[PDB]
Formats: sequence, C-alpha cells, structure tokens
Amino acid sequence: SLLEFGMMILGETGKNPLTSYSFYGCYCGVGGKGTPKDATDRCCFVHDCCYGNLPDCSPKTDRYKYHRENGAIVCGKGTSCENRICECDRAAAICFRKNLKTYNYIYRNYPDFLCKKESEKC
Amino acid sequence: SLLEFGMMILGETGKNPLTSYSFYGCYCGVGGKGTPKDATDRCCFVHDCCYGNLPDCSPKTDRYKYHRENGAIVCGKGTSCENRICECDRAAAICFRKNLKTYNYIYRNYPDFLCKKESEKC
Repeated sequence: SLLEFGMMILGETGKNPLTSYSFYGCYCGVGGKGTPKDATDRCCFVHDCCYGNLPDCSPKTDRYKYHRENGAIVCGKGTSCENRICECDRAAAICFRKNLKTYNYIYRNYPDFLCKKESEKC
Repeated sequence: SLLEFGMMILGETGKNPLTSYSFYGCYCGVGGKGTPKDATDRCCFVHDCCYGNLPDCSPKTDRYKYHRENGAIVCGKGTSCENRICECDRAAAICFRKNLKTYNYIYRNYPDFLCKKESEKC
C-alpha cells in the first residue's frame, strides 16, 4: 500500500517522499502525462505503468511486509498481489536512489500545462 | 492517503509505523474486531471509525498536503474530502504520541482469534 511505499522511499533515498517525490516533473504526482523530464521523473512513469499492469490487485491499498537483508530491500512472502505490488514499489525506490545524482529542484512544482504532449505509452 | 498517514505517524511519534502500528492489538492492522486492548489500540479503532464516516471520499488513496506550525501538524487547504481525511490522520497520529507512555510490545502480533468478541460500535 502507499503506507509501505512512502516508508520504502524514505529508507532507500533518505528523502521525505512528500517534499521530494510528490510534485516533481510530469509524473511524480497526480495525473501524469506527456514525457518524463529526467531520470527521476521516469522512475515515477515506470511505477505508474507497473501499478497499471495489476488490474486484478489494489496496489494503493493492499498492505504488505518488507525488510532488509545486507542493506537491500527484500519483499515479504505474501499473496501474489502483495508480492507484485511490493516489487513495483521496490523497483521505484531503488530507481529514485540511483538517480539522486541528477535530481533537480527546478522540476519541483512543474506545471501540468507544460506536460500537454502526447503521453508516452507503457 | 496512506502515504501521508505513514509519514505523519513517523513525524509525530518518532516510531516506524510498519513496525509499531501495523500489527498491534485488535484494531492496529487489517480486519479490526472486538474491543480495543489498550489506549494505543483504541486510537486505531477511532481512526477506522473516522474513515468509515467518509463514504463520499477515498481516504486511503486521496493525496493531501500538510505541514507544521510551532511543532504541530497543520492540514493544508484542500478539497472538503482532503481536509476531512487529513484531520482523521492528524487526530490518530497525535493519539499515538499521547499514548506512547502505555505502549506495550506484548500486544504486537496479537492474534485475531482472541478478538472474536462483539465488536464495539462507532
């Protein structure tokens, strides 16, 4: 669920997701459209695609468990849905971490009006 | 949404919600029933009741903004639904903080089978 996802982002990046990953670029936030502005934004695009590929699940609300082994996120053994949702979230958190090096505050609060370009397909 | 709720619990209590408030007593977790075991558990019961009183909203998934003024949680100015959801979450986070003093690890992983008592009404 989004509860676990927020904690996972914080644990993996060191950044509060509400201030760094909630209104960024064209995809990190509500109503994603157009093309990703940078690598960080593309993490959000790919996460949206991952959730969209799970119509038989409830990715935002279905709780799951995770932990760490050797510093790394390990998803718990849950239902098929919980496992798939957790893997979407894990992939995204690791993507944010790997792309911290090109994070740019200039894309915070980027206006949706400038994302009115043909939306990239998953 | 649950994303904000998790961050709010962490910020207010200092505790990871996934390890302290996700499998506790009869109500802090999935499928709450019976009677709250202690004050902390009753925070979860009341939060469930608060969300249940918002059938015209989507409390688990509707994102909102919050911040702090003088150390205290202040909900952002959103839709009526966002405002109401945020106030449910704020109340719960502050309830957890106020009842840290009676938190008991013995109620972690409390079995649902022992909560098969007539469920308290909201």
